[PDB]
Amino acid sequence: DVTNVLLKPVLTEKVYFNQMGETKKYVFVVNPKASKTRVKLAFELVYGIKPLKVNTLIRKPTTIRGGSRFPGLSKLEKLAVITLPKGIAISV
Amino acid sequence: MKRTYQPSKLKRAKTHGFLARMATASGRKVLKLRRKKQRAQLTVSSE
Amino acid sequence: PIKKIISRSNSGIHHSTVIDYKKLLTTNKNKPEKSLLVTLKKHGGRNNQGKITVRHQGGRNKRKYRIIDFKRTHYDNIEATVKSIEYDPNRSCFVSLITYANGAKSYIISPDGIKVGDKILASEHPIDIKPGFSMPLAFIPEGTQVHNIELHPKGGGQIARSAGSYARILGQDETGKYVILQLLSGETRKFLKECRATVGVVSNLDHNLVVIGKAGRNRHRGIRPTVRGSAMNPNDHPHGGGEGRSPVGRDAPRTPWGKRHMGVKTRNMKKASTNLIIRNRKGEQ
Amino acid sequence: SYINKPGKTSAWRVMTVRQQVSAVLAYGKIETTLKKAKNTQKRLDKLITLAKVDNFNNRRQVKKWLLNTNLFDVDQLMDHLFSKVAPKYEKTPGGYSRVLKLGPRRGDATEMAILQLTD
RNA sequence: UGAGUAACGCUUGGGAGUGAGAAUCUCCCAAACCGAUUGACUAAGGUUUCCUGGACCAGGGUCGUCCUUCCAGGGUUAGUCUGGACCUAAGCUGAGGCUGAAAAGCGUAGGCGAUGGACAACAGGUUAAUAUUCCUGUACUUACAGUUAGACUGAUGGAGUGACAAAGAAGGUUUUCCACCCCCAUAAUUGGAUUUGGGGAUAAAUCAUAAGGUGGUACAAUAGGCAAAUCCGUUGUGCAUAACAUUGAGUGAUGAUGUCGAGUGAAAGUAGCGAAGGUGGUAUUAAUCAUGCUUUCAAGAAAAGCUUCUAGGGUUAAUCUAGCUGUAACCAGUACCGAGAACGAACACACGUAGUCAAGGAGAGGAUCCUAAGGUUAGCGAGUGAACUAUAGCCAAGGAACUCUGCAAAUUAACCCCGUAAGUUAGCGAGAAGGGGUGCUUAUGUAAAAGUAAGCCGCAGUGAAGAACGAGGGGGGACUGUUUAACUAAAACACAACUCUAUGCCAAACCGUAAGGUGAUGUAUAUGGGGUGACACCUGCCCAGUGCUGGAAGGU
RNA sequence: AUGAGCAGGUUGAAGGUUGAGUAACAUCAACUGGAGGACCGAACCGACUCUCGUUGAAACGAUAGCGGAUGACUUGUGAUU
Repeated sequence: DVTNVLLKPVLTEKVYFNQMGETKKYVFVVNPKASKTRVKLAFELVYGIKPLKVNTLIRKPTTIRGGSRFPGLSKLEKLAVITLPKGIAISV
Repeated sequence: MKRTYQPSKLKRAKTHGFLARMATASGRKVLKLRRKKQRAQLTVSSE
Repeated sequence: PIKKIISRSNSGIHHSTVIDYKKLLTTNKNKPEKSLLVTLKKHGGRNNQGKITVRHQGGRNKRKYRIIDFKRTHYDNIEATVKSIEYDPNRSCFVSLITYANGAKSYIISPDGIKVGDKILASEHPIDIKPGFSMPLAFIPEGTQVHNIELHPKGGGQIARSAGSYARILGQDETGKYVILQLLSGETRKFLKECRATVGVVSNLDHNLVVIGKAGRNRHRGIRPTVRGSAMNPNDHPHGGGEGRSPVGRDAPRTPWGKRHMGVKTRNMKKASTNLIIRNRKGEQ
Repeated sequence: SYINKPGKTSAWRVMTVRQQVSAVLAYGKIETTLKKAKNTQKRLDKLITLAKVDNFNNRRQVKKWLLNTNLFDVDQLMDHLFSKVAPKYEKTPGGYSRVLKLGPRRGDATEMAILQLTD
C-alpha cells in the first residue's frame, strides 16, 4: 500500500443498480499496478477494515471523440468492486 | 477464396515483436534510418 | 523367406512380396522396452542449417533407434541367454534380446542360425566360434565367417553389419598387425588383429529378393519418388534439356554438378590407408 | 438472366390476391395498386358469387381462398361472412365494389387506390 | 462528353402507431424459405462494431423519421475454467568455447517454445450488455503456522510409471425407440364424430455397490543400474483353481423440505402460480469398460510429474500421515460477430476457410423433398407480357442426317428376382451383356417383417426428391497417383522394377571458405549418381574417332 | 514435431481351426477372419467439356455434371528451406 493506487470511487447506472441491492459491492477506480490481494489489503490499511471479496477488471482503452480531425484514446484504469458482510456499510 | 493476409496478433508478436526484433543489426540500422526519417510509428506497440 | 502378395484390388495388380513375420518372428504386436529406445530423427534430406543436401528422402513413420552395445566390450566374461529375436526397422538386420546373468539386459544384432533360448558368452578370451559371439581377432583360425569388425582399437563394430554380410581371413602381415581380410563387395584390406568382431554371417538373406511393389510403399520407406536427371531444363541439369525425348548426347556425362561420375573412382589415393589396401573389387591394390 | 428475384409469377400473384381479399373481408377497406386491384376485383366478385347459397359445400371450397390476420380468426371471418355479409349483395347484379385511385405512393411515385364495397 | 445512360450488387404483402412529412421507423398476422442451416457452443482474429436515449453532417445501390451511422452515458467480475506462477517436442536463444578479414556463423553448459502430460465447482437465478467470472443452494482443493493422534522419512542420484501407432469386430452399462399408464388442455355445429395433442427432468460432491477389465503372485539372496540399496532387474522355491496387485462403468442413499415443469397468470405473457414428474425391452444406433482385446506392419514422442530404493540424515526428532483451528489462493482473459451484414474480403464483393452439437417421416445413410426449435425478407421499387439475351417446360416424325466432331443435349441408375460371354497374369471381367416385376386392401404372417394367397384401382405404382447410358477394336501408358497459380491436366512427370557406376569410416558425395553437419544419430542385402521405366523374350555389331580407366617399357 | 477428421451401404482375402482324405503329401469341405495404393457413395480435395459471364457478384466464380472418396489419405498449430 503506497497510498497512491486508490484514486476515486465511481458512480454510474449499473453501479447504482448494484448498490440499491444488498450486494454491498462498493466500486472504485485505481491504478492497475496492484494485484487483487494487494488492492484488498490496501483498502484494509486505508480504512482499517478488511474487505470480504474483491473482483477486478480494467476499462479497455477505446477511441475517444469518435470520428473527427483529432481522434484520441480512452485512459486505462482498473475497476475494483468489493463485497462486504451485510451487517456493515462503509462511509465515503 | 482466401487472400494472402491472415491477421493473428500472437504470431505478429513473435514476428515483428521488438524482443524477437533484436535478432540482427540490420534491424537496428533500419529503425535508425526510420528515426532519422522521423517515422512516428516505429513498432507494433505504437500503432 | 518371402511370400507373394495377393493384390485383391480392381486397379491392376501388385508385384510385391512380404516377409513371413509369423514363423521367423514372434510377437508381431510391437511391445518393446523403454530405456534403450530413443527416437531416430529424420533430417528430411537436409543439413543442420536447413539447406538442401540430399535428394528423395522422407515419408517414413516414427522409428526408435535401439541403444546397442556396438563395442561389445562394455561387459565381458559374463554368461547370457538369448531371449528373443525382434525386428529392427531402423537397420537392415533385426535386433535381438539377450539377458546378462548379473541383472542387466542386452540388445545385439544377431546372425543366422540362432533361436530363442540359447546360451551366449561375451568375453575378451578365446570362446565359442559359433556365430553371434564377440571375441577378439587373435584366436580365430583363418577361412571362417565373421562380421561387424572395427578398425580402431575399441572402436565398435560398424563394417559388414548389414543383413547377409561377413568377412574372410587371408593371413596376417609381418608387423604383428595388419591381418589380411577379404572385405565385403569384393574388397580386401588389412585391419588390426586385436579388434572385436561378431563371428558368422548376418541373417535375413531376404533383402536381395525384396520388391517394394508400389510407389507408396517406397515413400513410406523414406525414399520419396524423385525426378530423373534428363527431365529438367538445360539450365538446371546437364542431362536435362532439349524436347522430344532426347537421350544423352555427350561422352561420359556429368552429375547435376560439374562432377563426371562414370568410369572414375571417387577417392583420394595419397592416404597411407590406400597403401594398406589389398584389392579393389577388381584385382590386387 | 441468372439468379434473381422470382418476380411476377402466377403463384405469387394468386397468393397475393388471396391475402388481399382476406384482408378486405377482414377490415373492409384496403389500399393497393390498380395493376393488382383490377384482377382482385374479378377474383373477389367471383368469390362473392360462388358462396351466396351458404351451404356446407360452399364453406368447403371457400376455405381455399382465405388467409389470417392479427385481429380475427379465419373461422370467425367465414362465420360472419356467411351469416350476414355474403348474402348482402344478392339484390343488384354485380358492381359490389369500387376502386378509387388515390395519390401515388411516396416511395417510387407508384399509384395507390382504396377499395370500398356496397350494393 | 458520352447520359439522365447499364445496373440498381442471390427474396413479400397488410393493418395500426410514431413522426409535419412513410413500401423504407416501430408492434403484430400470414406466405415461401435455411433448417448436417437463415441453429447453437465455438479456437483464433477486427476490437467497442456491444447496450440505452437524442439526431441523421458525411457512408448506406431511390430514400432512410433509420442503420451495427454520429453525439452523451453505460458495458466485460474467476482458489476451482482458458493461457502464467509445474514442465517441455519440433524448433529457437545461448555463459563460455570453436570457426571465421572484421562482420558473422557454429554450438556447450544453460534458458525459452502447446496443437500436450499432471492438474482443485456444478446447477439454478436476474439484467440494457456478460456472467465454469455477480447471488443462493450444494462441494471440493492446495501450502501456511500451532495443535494433539501415528510413525524414521527418505534424494539431489537410480529405477518403475507417465509413455502414447493404425485398423477391425463384439460385449456390459445406462440410452434411443415403441406400446401401456399417469397428468395436463380438451366434445368441436360445414357432411360423419362415439376428442386429439403434449408432458412425464433433476446434477456437482460424499458414502457403499462397483457389471466388468488388465497383468504373475508370495518367499531367499546375487558379480548390473559413479556411491549404496529392501527399489528395478537375474536365478532359484510355493500356487497357477486365481489367489494376488489393480481400475472400472453404472447402480442405491443422500443430494432432493429443493429447483424445475408445459402451461396458468395483475400495466409484463411478467411477479406470482404450476399436475404428473414411471413402468419391460431392444434383432437400430454414441460413450463410459476402452492406453480393453485381437489383427496388419510402416514397429508407433520427451520433459514435468506420482510411487519410489539407498544416499542423505533424524532423535528428546529430521521428515511425514490423520483430525481440528486460523490464514489465503496472486497473472492476462471473458461483450457480440463469431465457415461470418464484424476473418480474408480493395466493399452492406451472391465466395470460402479450426473443432463440437447435428431432428423427424419416407431411405441404410448425415444421399434428396418437406417442415421441428431458432431465424428470415438478403437497404431501388411499380408495371405491362414487343423484338432479342439467360435459364427452363413442351415438343410429334425422320433420330446424329449437324459438324472434324454424340462438343452440347434425352431412357437408363432405387428395390428385390433371375442371369451374365470371351480373355485372363484366375485379380477381375460383372452391377457385364440381357431381362421380370415393385400400389393398396383382406388373410396369413416371423423376433419386427420380408414373403405368399384372395380381391381392387389407374394409362401406367425410386406415384413428386435423389440416384449409371453399353458392347465390340486400336495407339500409348500397366494400374492407384503429381501436375503448369487463373489459357491448356496428360501417352508429360512419377512409378515398382531392370540396369551401370561410385562409395570400407575422419566412407563417397554433398552445404560454406570454415569449424561442423547432412550423408547418418547409415555401414555395401546401405546410399548416391547415369540410363529405361506393368509382364514376358531379348537389347545384335564396331571402342573407327572421341570419352573413362589401367598400365608399363619408352620420345615430349 | 504435435494433431483433427475422412457418414452410410458394403464386398468378404490370406492366415489360421477342424474334418474327410493321402504313407506323407496333395486335394476338397465347414468355420473365425476384415485385409484390399477394393466398390457405390457422402462432408471433403481439386476442377475435365460446354454454358452465364469476362468495366462479371469474380485481379477466376457458379451451374449440368465431374476423378478421388482407407490411402502415393485432406488438413491444422509452430518452425525450417
